[PDB]
Amino acid sequence: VVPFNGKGTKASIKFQTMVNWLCENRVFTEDKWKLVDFNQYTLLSSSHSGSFQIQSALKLAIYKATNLVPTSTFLLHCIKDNKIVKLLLCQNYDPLLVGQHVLKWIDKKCGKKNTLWFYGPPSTGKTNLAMAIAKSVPVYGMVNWNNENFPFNDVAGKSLVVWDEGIIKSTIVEAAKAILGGQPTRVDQKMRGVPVVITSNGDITFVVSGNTTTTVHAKALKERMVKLNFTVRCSPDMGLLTEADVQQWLTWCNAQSWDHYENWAINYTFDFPGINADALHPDLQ
Amino acid sequence: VVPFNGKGTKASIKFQTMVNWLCENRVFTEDKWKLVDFNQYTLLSSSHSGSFQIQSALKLAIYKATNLVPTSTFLLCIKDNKIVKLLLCQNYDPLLVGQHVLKWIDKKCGKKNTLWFYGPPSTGKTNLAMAIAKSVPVYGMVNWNNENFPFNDVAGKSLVVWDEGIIKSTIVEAAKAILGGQPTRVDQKMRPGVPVVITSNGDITFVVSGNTTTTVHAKALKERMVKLNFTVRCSPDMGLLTEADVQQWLTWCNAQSWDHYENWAINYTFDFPGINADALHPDLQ
Amino acid sequence: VVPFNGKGTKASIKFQTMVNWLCENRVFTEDKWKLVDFNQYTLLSSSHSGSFQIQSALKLAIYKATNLVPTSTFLLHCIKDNKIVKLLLCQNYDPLLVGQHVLKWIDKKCGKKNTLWFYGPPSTGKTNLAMAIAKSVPVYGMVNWNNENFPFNDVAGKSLVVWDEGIIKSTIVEAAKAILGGQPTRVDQKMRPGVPVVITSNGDITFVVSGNTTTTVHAKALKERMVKLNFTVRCSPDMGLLTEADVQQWLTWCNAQSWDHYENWAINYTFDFPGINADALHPDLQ
Amino acid sequence: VVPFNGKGTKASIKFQTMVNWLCENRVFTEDKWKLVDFNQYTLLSSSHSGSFQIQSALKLAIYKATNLVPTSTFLLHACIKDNKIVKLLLCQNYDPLLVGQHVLKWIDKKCGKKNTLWFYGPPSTGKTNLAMAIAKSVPVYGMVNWNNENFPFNDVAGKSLVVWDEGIIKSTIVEAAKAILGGQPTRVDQKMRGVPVVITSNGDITFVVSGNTTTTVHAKALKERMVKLNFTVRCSPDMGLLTEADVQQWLTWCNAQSWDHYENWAINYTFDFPGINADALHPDLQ
Ligand SMILES: Nc1ncnc2c1ncn2[C@@H]1O[C@H](COP(=O)(O)OP(=O)(O)NP(=O)(O)O)[C@@H](O)[C@H]1O
Ligand SMILES: Nc1ncnc2c1ncn2[C@@H]1O[C@H](COP(=O)(O)OP(=O)(O)NP(=O)(O)O)[C@@H](O)[C@H]1O
Ligand SMILES: Nc1ncnc2c1ncn2[C@@H]1O[C@H](COP(=O)(O)OP(=O)(O)NP(=O)(O)O)[C@@H](O)[C@H]1O
Ligand SMILES: Nc1ncnc2c1ncn2[C@@H]1O[C@H](COP(=O)(O)OP(=O)(O)NP(=O)(O)O)[C@@H](O)[C@H]1O
Ligand SMILES: [Mg+2]
Ligand SMILES: [Mg+2]
Ligand SMILES: [Mg+2]
Ligand SMILES: [Mg+2]
Repeated sequence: VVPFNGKGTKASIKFQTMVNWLCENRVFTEDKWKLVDFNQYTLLSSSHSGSFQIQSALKLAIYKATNLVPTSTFLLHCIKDNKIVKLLLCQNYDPLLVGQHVLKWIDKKCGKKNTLWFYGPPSTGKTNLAMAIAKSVPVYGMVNWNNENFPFNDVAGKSLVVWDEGIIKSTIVEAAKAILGGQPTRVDQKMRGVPVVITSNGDITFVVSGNTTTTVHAKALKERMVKLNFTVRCSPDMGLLTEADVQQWLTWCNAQSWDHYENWAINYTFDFPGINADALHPDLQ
Repeated sequence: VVPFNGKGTKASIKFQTMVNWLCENRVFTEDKWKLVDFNQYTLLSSSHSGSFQIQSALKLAIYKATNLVPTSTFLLCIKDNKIVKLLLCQNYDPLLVGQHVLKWIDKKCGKKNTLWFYGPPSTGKTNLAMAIAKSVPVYGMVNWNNENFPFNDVAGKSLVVWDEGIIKSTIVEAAKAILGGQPTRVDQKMRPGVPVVITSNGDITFVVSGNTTTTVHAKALKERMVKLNFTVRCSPDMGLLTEADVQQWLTWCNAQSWDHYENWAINYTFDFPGINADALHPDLQ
Repeated sequence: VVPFNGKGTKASIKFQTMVNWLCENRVFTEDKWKLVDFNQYTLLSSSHSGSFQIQSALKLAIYKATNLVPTSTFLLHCIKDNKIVKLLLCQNYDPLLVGQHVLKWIDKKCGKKNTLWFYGPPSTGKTNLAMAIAKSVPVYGMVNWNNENFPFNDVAGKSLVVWDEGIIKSTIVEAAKAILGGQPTRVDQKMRPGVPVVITSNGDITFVVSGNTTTTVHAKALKERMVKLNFTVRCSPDMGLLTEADVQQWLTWCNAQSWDHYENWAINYTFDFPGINADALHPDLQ
Repeated sequence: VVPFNGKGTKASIKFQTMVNWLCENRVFTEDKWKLVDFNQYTLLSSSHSGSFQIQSALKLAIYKATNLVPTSTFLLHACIKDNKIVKLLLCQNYDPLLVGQHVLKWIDKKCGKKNTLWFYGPPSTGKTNLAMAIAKSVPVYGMVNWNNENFPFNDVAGKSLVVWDEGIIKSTIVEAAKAILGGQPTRVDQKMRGVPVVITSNGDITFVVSGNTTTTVHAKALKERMVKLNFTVRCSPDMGLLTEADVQQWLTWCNAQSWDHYENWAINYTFDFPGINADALHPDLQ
């Protein structure tokens, strides 16, 4: 398609540069804007013709970082010193293979399997890892914040959705399968998928119907999930994980060979394969 | 009727050019505009008087492509084509089917405004429906609309799709109007017929009423439908039929002789006739 | 368990004989009592005490014919000339095998497959055969009488449930599966065996209505509970109404013959009803 | 079917006698009993054990005169030109004998689907007078005008005749009206277990009302269930009111004559009723 012949004035052009400035600094909310740059926020809000541009610039900045720029481009900025690499080795999982899946999963390239699942006993790093990734994406939603009756609202404009320590009820089991499967919502189709990560101590394939466990949806939920078993406690020295840990870890994994990935990626298994001593990278051996 | 004499200004002329640009590139929604041309969208939304033009232009662009211009103009080796293989495998004359679609999509079949695809599952019923539905300017689906109010938002569409449809007694009287091409009562007082395609694994002539099927409406529905039997299963690798195949197929059907179709057009039959080995046009014999 | 040692008076014994009389003559409703025995109905309703026995005797009479007696006994009592035998031959189904399956199905001995499904084009004897079976059992009720949003009320206390020209919606699809599979309703568990179901339809009922669409998520589950018969061959318009004498004669004849093939199939029930084997047909039907 | 051999006491026998007395003297309502026999009515209500017998007697009396005894017997009584009914039918160019032989079949539900009589024409032609005359003769009769507007067909069972004076059919009730006009029992009666109908009108009732608009979609289906008589010639102003004595005399006379003229018309039940043949009219009416 040929771009339109229209030419913008200096006021319109300066607005365009402001939209580009917002994306380049990851400023996607009004509260974030005030902290990052209060002088420009004060100047813009001086008039009704300027306070309008505050709303419009944020709606366009969100769209640019969500539907035009792939999310992985935000994640790409001694490997053994990185806390995430140590954590995945403590859980007996290959740090390279997990990292390569995250790049594919956050880009919605996995097809139906749009859902991750960190499963294990309490205090094993499940919430920390999930929140660390969520901090490194432009905008992320959360089921816990939403209404208890409509947990799957406000999914548009989110590059990621975090469902921490959640359980699937029968009243929302049908809406869950749509979101977990990456299928766009019926409302989205009429008015026109987001990666989902779940942490849990119990098996979420058991749907809560009334006061009774049900296993009707066991197969449907497994076709959409990839499960990681976090069954080993982490030393308290781990503390809180930073965004730079994710960026360093994912940048290294992207530059390595992908050959091991598509071999497993041909047959998407519900459970993530464990460590094999043959396929370990020499840097981690 | 002579057009109004008064000429416009530079600002209004540029808006008119933008409207003609939207129709050319088949941009009828804001999301389609952002994906195609984010630059012009950003500049327009720099002011209140600019974001007004975005809403005003799209409403005129949709109206131009639906009411002022015939839909067939947006629709426009022969054996190699996937669709003609699909039609021949079902033992239906490809020239007759293509010549019917052009007259049907233009709302010129009188009372028989509705096509119907019937047959066993996985025989390409929905695949062909989407191919035609994706080529028209704007298409709507009964699935998207509200469960108890399925025929809202039917104006402004070039085609309405009813996939896996079943006619309930609560909407059977509303369905008969839209199936026959009769304009809706609200459309009358705020002032016009849209083609409908139905794909179903079952005989939709059977109307559901409670926990029981009734045939009192069978004769009336047969007056408005045209039926195609997709009985033979197709190749497992048929693939997604695209806009290019529809444009190729209908263009060839338009070029050939129309005398054969007008014999059938004199009296419309509920069942669509099959191929005659000698009446088949020499490009396909 | 030993019955209680107590004995009744003259009045209590006469009431017991009245309850037995209702079962023999199949009087399970007041309207049936009025048609048959108006004299005894007039004598009983002459007082408030007597009118109580009318309501109470029907409760025990219906219960005896539904729980204390197998339903096959009320079905039992030239075979080629039987109209049902003619109907099953036109549709290419073995009369001996159909009858032998009905007897076990009407007695809830088929396990999961508690449902019979008749399918075919219109005017093929689907309702006729179903109605004849339905009117031969002591008490029958149809889904077509119940409320639209509560199709399965009054199911308990019946010998058969008929669902004529029926279709399954996603709102009741969960309630339907329990009854079709013979699983007792939740309310029955906390207030205390299912009821055999026969369904006739011109379309495929495995498809489940949801909104204005069709779905097959319940297609596999429903097939585990139903046995399907294909009523495709057009019948002669002068076949007429199938009667109880046709049903009783047909089932009694099937009960008399050997079951040898039936145990072979009954090892693993299939969804579709198997067709006729020309060599396995009984010589009395040849 | 052998009746139960239980024999009641003296008190129960007397109640049975009182049931036979109510049916004999056409006493079917509480008020009618007070007019006909106040001495017995006072005696029964002297105690609670007695005032219960009153309700049970009326329930059985209405049933015996509606569901067990044919209605035609009560229309019959236990110069023909002297009857004012024949005068009315002659003016409308209708053979008086053929009309009477039809009523004996229409009131007994024997006319198949064509269950409802329709009287049509300009005002003051005796449509209501004739219809109310037959209505007053049957044991128990109900009217649609008495029932509430939203549910016109409550309390239909237990009635020997339903009258619909100057009626109009709305689309909200057209589906329910089709069953009662066609003689089909309603859904309620089927689960808890045919009434002749007469309609008079100044206009075409087949024009079903729908909103502020008149539609003809149901006209063909309604015509399948009605018989029409066109009352056009205005009667003499001194017509008076038709009585049950005239209905009993006219209908009894029509029973005695031959039926071959009517039995031939029953071969094809047309919508309109045939007119007078100048030479086929019975000699007594000449
Ligand atoms: N805010 C924090 N500050 C310091 N250390 C933290 C913090 N959050 C988590 N940790 C450390 O991270 C490790 C596990 O934490 P966490 O991710 O919360 O496990 P968890 O599985 O989510 N607990 P649970 O929610 O019950 O499943 C421990 O070593 C904690 O000390
Ligand atoms: N997205 C797709 N990509 C490739 N092939 C497809 C796709 N969708 C359908 N097909 C093929 O199209 C053929 C028929 O599919 P489909 O159009 O879905 O039939 P269908 O009638 O819609 N099934 P049903 O809805 O149950 O009646 C098969 O050979 C499929 O493999
Ligand atoms: N009451 C009846 N009187 C006369 N013939 C009857 C009657 N009931 C059924 N038949 C005949 O029985 C045959 C099949 O009728 P029926 O059993 O009603 O098929 P059907 O499946 O119920 N029709 P449909 O509901 O459209 O599928 C036809 O030849 C009918 O004429
Ligand atoms: N109770 C009565 N006493 C005397 N004359 C009566 C009585 N009822 C009706 N008539 C007469 O009977 C004739 C016919 O009137 P009627 O039977 O009421 O027709 P109608 O159908 O009621 N008029 P309409 O309802 O407008 O079509 C008239 O001459 C009336 O005066
Ligand atoms: Mg946690
Ligand atoms: Mg499909
Ligand atoms: Mg039927
Ligand atoms: Mg009047």
